[PDB]
Amino acid sequence: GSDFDFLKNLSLEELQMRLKALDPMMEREIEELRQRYTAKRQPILDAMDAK
Amino acid sequence: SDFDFLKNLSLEELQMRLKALDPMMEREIEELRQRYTAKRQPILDAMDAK
Repeated sequence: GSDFDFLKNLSLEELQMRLKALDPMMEREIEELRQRYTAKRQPILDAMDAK
Repeated sequence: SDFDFLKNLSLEELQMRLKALDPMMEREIEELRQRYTAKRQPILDAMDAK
């Protein structure tokens, strides 16, 4: 990403492209985070069921 | 840690370990969302300045 000072000099169509790209990037990041925690929970969950 | 360690702990200890992950996850998700909202603003402002 860039700062406002650089962004303001981009075309409106380039800006809309940049704005739109944030959404799947964000969705990818949160998905990875959720999977990261699922993976953390799994061995604890199994350990509880193994008793 | 690994299942081979966790399997030897009490049910109460394991439940505590599960519950401990919750606010950590909550925090990191909120940080992720704030970072997205942040990234949007200078682009939105750049659009409105033109």
